[PDB]
Amino acid sequence: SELLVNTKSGKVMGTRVPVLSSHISAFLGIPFAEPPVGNMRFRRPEPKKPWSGVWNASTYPNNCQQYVDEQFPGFSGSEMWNPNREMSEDCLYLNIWVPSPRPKSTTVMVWIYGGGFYSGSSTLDVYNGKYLAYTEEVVLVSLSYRVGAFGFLALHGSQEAPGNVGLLDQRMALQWVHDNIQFFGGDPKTVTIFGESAGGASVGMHILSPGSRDLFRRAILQSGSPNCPWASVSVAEGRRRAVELGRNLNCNLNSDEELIHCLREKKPQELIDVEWNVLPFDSIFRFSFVPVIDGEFFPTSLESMLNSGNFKKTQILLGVNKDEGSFFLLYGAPGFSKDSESKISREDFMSGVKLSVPHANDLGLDAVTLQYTDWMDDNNGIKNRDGLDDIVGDHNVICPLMHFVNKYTKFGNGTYLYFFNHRASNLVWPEWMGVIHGYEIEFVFGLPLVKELNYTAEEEALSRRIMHYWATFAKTGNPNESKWPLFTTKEQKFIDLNTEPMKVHQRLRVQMCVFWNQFLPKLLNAT
Amino acid sequence: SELLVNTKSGKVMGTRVPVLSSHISAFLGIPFAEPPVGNMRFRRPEPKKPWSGVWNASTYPNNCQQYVDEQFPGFSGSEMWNPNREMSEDCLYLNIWVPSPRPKSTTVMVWIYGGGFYSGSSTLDVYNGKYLAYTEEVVLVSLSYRVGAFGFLALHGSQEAPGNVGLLDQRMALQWVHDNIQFFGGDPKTVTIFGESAGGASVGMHILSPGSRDLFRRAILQSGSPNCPWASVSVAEGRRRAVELGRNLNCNLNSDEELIHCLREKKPQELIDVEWNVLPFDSIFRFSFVPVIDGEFFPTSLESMLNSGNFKKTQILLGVNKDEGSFFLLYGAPGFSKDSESKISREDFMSGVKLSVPHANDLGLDAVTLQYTDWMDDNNGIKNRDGLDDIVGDHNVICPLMHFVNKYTKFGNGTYLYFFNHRASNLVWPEWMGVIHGYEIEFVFGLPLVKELNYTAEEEALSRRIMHYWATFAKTGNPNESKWPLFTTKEQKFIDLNTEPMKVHQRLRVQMCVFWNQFLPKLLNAT
Ligand SMILES: [Hg+2]
Ligand SMILES: [Hg+2]
Ligand SMILES: [Hg+2]
Ligand SMILES: [Hg+2]
Repeated sequence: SELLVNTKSGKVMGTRVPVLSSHISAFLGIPFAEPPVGNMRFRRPEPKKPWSGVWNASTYPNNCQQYVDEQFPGFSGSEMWNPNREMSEDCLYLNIWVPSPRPKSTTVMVWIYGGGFYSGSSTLDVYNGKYLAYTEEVVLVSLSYRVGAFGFLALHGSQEAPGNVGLLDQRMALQWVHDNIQFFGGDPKTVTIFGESAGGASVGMHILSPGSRDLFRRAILQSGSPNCPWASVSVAEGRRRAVELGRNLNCNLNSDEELIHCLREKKPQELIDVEWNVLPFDSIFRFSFVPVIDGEFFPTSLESMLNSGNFKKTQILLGVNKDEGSFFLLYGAPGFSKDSESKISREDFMSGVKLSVPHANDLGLDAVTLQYTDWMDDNNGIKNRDGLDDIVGDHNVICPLMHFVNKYTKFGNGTYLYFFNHRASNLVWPEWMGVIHGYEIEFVFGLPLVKELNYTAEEEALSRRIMHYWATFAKTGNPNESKWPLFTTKEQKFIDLNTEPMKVHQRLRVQMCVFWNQFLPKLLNAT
Repeated sequence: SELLVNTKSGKVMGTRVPVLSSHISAFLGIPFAEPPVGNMRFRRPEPKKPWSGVWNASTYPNNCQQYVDEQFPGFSGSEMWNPNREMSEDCLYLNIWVPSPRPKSTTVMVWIYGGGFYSGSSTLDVYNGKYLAYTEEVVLVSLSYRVGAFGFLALHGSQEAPGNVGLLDQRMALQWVHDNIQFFGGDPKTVTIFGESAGGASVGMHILSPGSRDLFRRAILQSGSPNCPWASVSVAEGRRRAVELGRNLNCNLNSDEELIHCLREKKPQELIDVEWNVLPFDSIFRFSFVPVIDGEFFPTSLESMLNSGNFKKTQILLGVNKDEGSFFLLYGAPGFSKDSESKISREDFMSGVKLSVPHANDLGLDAVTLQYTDWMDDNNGIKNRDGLDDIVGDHNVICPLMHFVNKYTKFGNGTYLYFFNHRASNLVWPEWMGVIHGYEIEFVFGLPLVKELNYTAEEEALSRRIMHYWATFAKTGNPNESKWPLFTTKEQKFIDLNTEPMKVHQRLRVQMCVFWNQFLPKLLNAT
């Protein structure tokens, strides 16, 4: 009955939320997995036992335990990303914004949030799909998943805490969407999973994982790709970090079971407090507990898969933002400050390069510095600042994405690549950070539409263009209904996603990414 | 008596050569060392036993045995550099163009010819100092020296054929100039030695060698510097090449003496025919018998010297030409042809890089390719062509020169650096080669002055500017009498040497040379 929907899991009483000039069905907080609390901490998610009686889906679910970000208290730019509901381990709940009148079967769009796998909320304001579902007649469901140790602690040997558990949560979220989205008016065979940062990497880790390939149709990866430095760790590394976290919380590391038992006893916060104490190297854009390459979720090294074309062949719309690294420097690189032009000195530029490329040996750092240094002005504060904004940007998000796009394109059924180079006129972050990683979302989610958030009309336009590109793609598999070029390994066309007339370019940051994806690693292996 | 001059070596009857609108004293072919013929082949030069009776110095001396260049028979561009007099081992003779009326004591300018140590004639047309001596009132003497095996065979152990012998010939030429130039009206304490290519490298190898530091005042190094890849070889390498040449001419290599005896029996040509068969690697801009780092002429590695400031501190005016490598590619790199735009294909670009950096391992070549490849047009024939014109240019002449200039400047009494970027309007070589290595000489030697060689008036101007820069520098030690900036490690100013208003630039090909002089070798050592 419009708001009340019956599903295989049970009847769910949604709510009618106002959107733009109208209203929309919104089913918030539908469980999709049994609360991963208790002795299930780290353990894979069990499906949600069918409930009875309408499940009140009118209020946003809790947010998984995650590292809040107090780096700029009350500062929107940072707070807008912090869990905005009571954190709880009992957070595995999905949200569904369904057009009104409820479609009979329309495109479904599942959103997987970002936050380098250590943070993330499906309830964030910029993730409110009410405008996307409405403006684009699409059924948008944003899932949630265990982030941090809680969902990614990878003591490989054990089953009590195998890795990628939080990656499984997404699969469970996707499975439920597959089985019940029809009851919401969603076409289960036209489910496009989109995500940014870690989400754009998770989405991609589903295109690879055999287990997930069937639970969705297409994929939109924003500022992310599974093959990212920060997005994965070997089973061993994850084990290491698992015992290290254990060490930090002072656990009996004599065995996976004793360790796990110990960890299962620590309050959520005990883990979140010391969870950064386990990175193996002083760095930037690196997170502790991140998807482990287990051989179960991921059959082999994402590169071996990407190489052998061992992945779901479909059409993917992926892209990156002009300034991917700015946010990570400003937070973990010296010399950058929210309130200053952050004109990084040379002595600090090299401190930047150390943090950006934590694996690089001296020669590595040397090669990186050689590529990013002006040499005809090797002291320019600005040049050094922007240089790092690229070392971190290219190295962490652009280059691995250009790899995945290229390796995937030689097998997938179409690739559409964009380059979002637009600093939201109403941004609150420093102008130097430029087009920040994670700031295209508010556009993808049609925020410019709401006048209260006051974006220039020109941006509302961009928003609608972006949302249509997304929606039209989720439906047809092509962003087009001028023409957004297909990405082909031969020509490598991609487009700028800004308020200016959508221009076409070729070979995103090619000179750099060749060094990043071809030379640097080759150097590092030799030296 | 004007033309007849008496010297410590003996009376020398010169000749009066016409120059421009006037005439000039010219003493051609004055011996400065005993003919290195007979059993003195390879042996150091003995000074010239004082003769008696006027030595007729009215006709150019013979040219040392050298590899003629038949690569373009009759083609000026190539022939202009081939020995233009009967080659003979008896070639150690200097030439002196003395102003008229003979000065009482004026600046002396000794010229050391180029030709990668395997070729060279002091009698070449573009080396005719009649215009320089005349226009600049300077006493210009161009010496000659044993080139190729004949002067550089370095069987270190032996004394019968120690290396740098031809480098000693230059010293003997310089010694005589020191002892007798006064009789010609030359100021022996104001002798500036200038040279190009190997000459510009020899000049520099005198600024280093303790034995020579006292025989001259200043140095002008054109497209050369002692620290060049091709300009020196370890005593061992020279030994190797010495036995290899020996092998090629089928000699008893059982001992330096038997080898040397054998080599001393081969006609000059036997050596010149197989002398290229000894390079250790298929390459470009590399010559067989070149100055060996003996520990006698060169106390230590030119780098250790350059580092420790172990060199003659004076003012040096040095520079490079825009397209240093063009000539070497066109001759030894595939895809280049005198008669075609030589739009090198990619498959050949990498063949170029192999030849240019013969020492580089795969990673080396990779790093080189990374720096010189467009990556946004990695197939452009032109871009690939010019790219090599730089790999060869920078790697072989610009970068080592930027090293020497920088390392020397931190101890010398003034450095003036130029960048000759001017394609002689009357050049006969392909336009693609651009400003060719060795084509600034005809300017330095005032050739544009003679209308018969027809250069645009604008170039005659440039010629006179260049010759004055040279002369004024030889006299005062400053090229200036707008201001040609001093080269300082802090700012690194240098000037363009073209027909356009002399502009000032800073840090010649810095991005590249940092890779060449700092990264590449560091990479190569690690890998
Ligand atoms: Hg990624
Ligand atoms: Hg639309
Ligand atoms: Hg040189
Ligand atoms: Hg002059």
